[PDB]
Amino acid sequence: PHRYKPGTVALREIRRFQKSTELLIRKLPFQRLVREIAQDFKTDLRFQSSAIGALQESVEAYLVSLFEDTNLAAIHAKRVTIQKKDIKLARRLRGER
Amino acid sequence: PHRYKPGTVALREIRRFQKSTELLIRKLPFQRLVREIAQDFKTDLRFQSSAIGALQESVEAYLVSLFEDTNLAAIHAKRVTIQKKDIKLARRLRGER
Amino acid sequence: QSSSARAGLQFPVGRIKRYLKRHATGRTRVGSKAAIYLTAVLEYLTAEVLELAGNAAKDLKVKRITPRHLQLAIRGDDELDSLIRATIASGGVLPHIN
Amino acid sequence: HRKILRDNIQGITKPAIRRLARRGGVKRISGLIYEEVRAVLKSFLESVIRDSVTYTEHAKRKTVTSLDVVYALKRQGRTLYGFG
Amino acid sequence: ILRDNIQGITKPAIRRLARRGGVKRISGLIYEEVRAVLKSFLESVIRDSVTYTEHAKRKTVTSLDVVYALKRQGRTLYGFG
Amino acid sequence: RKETYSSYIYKVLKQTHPDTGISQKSMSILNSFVNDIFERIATEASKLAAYNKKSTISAREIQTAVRLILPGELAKHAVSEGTRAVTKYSSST
Amino acid sequence: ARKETYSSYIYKVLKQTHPDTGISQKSMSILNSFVNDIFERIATEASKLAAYNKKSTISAREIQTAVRLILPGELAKHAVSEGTRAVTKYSSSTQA
DNA sequence: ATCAATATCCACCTGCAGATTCTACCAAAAGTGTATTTGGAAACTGCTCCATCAAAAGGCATGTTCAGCGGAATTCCGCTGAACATGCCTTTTGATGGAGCAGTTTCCAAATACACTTTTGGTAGAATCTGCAGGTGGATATTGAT
DNA sequence: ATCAATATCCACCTGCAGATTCTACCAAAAGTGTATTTGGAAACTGCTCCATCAAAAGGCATGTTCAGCGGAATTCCGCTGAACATGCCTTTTGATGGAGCAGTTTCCAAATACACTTTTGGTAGAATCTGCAGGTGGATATTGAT
Repeated sequence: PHRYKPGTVALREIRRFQKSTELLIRKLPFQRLVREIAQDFKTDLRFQSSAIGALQESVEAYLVSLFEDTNLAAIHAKRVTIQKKDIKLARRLRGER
Repeated sequence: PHRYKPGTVALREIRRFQKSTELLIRKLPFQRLVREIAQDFKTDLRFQSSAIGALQESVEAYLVSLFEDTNLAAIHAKRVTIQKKDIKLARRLRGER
Repeated sequence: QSSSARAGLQFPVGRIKRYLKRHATGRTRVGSKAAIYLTAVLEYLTAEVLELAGNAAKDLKVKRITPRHLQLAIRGDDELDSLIRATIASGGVLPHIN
Repeated sequence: HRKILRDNIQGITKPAIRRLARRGGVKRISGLIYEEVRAVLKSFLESVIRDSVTYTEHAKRKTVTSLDVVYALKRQGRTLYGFG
Repeated sequence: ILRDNIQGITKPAIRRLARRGGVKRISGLIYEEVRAVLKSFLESVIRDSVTYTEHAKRKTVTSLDVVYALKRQGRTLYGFG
Repeated sequence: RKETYSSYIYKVLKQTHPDTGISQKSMSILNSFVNDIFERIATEASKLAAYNKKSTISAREIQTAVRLILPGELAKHAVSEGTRAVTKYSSST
Repeated sequence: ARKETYSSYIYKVLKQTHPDTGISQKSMSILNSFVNDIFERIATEASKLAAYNKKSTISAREIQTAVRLILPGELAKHAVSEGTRAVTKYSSSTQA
């Protein structure tokens, strides 16, 4: 059988996301979760649907900013994975509370 | 002449300066600095003392911010010196320009 | 009779009337909500300047000098996110280490 | 009627977080990036829903638009483009 | 007089100026990149300094105008005039 | 115009504990934050009451301004005395 | 059922810069959001520095200053070149 | 387990500039008091765009399974804190001095609020024609135990 | 060095929904006489503050050595993440109701703008403690060598 290295999912999945800019996170569970975090401050809110699209690509943009900086902060320290000190230094340098 | 171990004397000089709040760079050095960087790209113009004092205040505050979080980025890599790759990773996490 | 006292509390309202007029956009602004700009400025300046009483045992010094107010504005984590990129003239840093 | 609905807060999961995570670029993951990407999407999304729906309610309005959340994203300083 | 000299060779002040925050043992070669980063920051603040001065139409500089510029670049060194 | 706030700063520091003193130079710091967060709440109040295109600026938009920028704890007790003092103007006729 | 829109002038200037291409609706919305927020920040600092100069009316020198201080140097030299060129053209308001 | 010149802290005295608290003082917004007009607020009511039901496929999960590799670890030199010594570049204190600027007045381009009307610019249908998504076919480079 | 097995690249065929001229239309408007009133342009100038500028002196920066100690090359050796069948669940879309939003019309109430009169909140200054910076000084921790 044909088989090639665990860990060499890298470059083919690199192009496999990179050609397409469709929204990564699956939609209506994400609707459920934003509905649930919103639902416990004030009543009877709805969403407009393109507002869900807006907050969806907002979390997409902020997450890709997050682990792009943890990616190069991981390679800052001769390291091949990301781990918890990497994301914690990202959340040091974030500047936003 | 008895002077013991280096390195924790670095710590008492650490606390020595950051107790104090003296304007830490030297005056006519920044004077000639800011003239001879201003006069070239736009022509001969004149300064005022409080304005130039405030602008090296800006210079001090910005660069002390960048080297303290440069220190945090350096001690990410389990290491106690300060080296250049820490600095440019600090500049890049700080919003490249 | 007097507008700060017909209001009652201790900020002036008559200048922030026209200081809002100085800055406004909407071609119309109300003549009765000076009563909240003074409340805003009362609350935020007291909610910084009363904390300056925490100088006492750490300074035993009677005026509120320029490093010292930031030297206690830092540990107000509820405060530092209101002067975020803002920074002092000659203020110092709250010290710490590794 | 009461709309009692509990956790979807883990609801996007290890393939979902790894597909967003490699979409950002990183190609080697460690076995506990569950909970921190959890907590940080908690933080960011409660910030945006707080400011957005609070001044949506300022608009006398109990029903959110999209222009309110994009004005909140620019209010936060992360101005999204192109939904109006 | 107006002649160009090199104040980029500022002073080695960073071996006390990095002694403002918790810089441990230093190990050097930072002098040239601390030189580069502070020259970038000073040129960034000084071009909009002179920008308001040509909008000031008088050939001095001043402090209220420098704090106008200083917050409009975002790096608002607060509180001097 | 020559116009400051530092006297009202001094009256405030007296209606604290009156034992301390306003220092020589921090009152400029106090002036600079009172006018800059004054101006930025004025900016956001301007355009937030401009998005519903209502002509004046008034009570509802100001309490939503002074909640929608300043963070949680001081915001909610801030708006508590905001409502307090604005009733306290209307406390008399 | 009544809305000011930006897209019309946008597509005519797109077809005149480059001749032969097509557009798309969400891309129409991203560049009209771009044009109104770049107007938004030039306008805000235009009012701000026509306030702090203690001068009373908005002026072309003031907004040439404004466009210099907001956008970086490459499009600074561009935008000032056609700022002066546009004011040369509309200033030249003759019978012919 | 023990020593001790350096460093810091706690206390005293002084001088010095400076806060501050006046009192004047003055002068110029500001509270009062008119009336006008028009926006804020509420009633209502059609008409979306929200909300909830139910049917079938793809990504999800998950144990199995296997290896780059993380952290530790040992060592090995080079490079930097550190201490000292000295030039040197400040450093301040007057001192000059002079030339742009804040204020000043004037005076006129011109902005604005009128009425006022031919156009364009927005919307909305529509239709259409075509550009792209997807399907699928099929050459073509890369490669992994051999 | 090497073929299948992907993997990807083109690439042609076809659907299929959608941008895009096209009409229109229409309704609110951008350009227009215009009177006029004011703030921008621009001369005059007191005048201060800002650039030089030297001399005593003095911290302190700059070169020196130097010597441990920590960055880093290398090992290795346990171990914890990646592929991968292989089930399966929750989706992914498609089709039904209704609270509740534009948008209306209409009323009244607060804010504009006018004159008013003063008083309070801006300076000048001044003087006087006076706090406090800066010294001294007397006592008290301190960590490498032994």
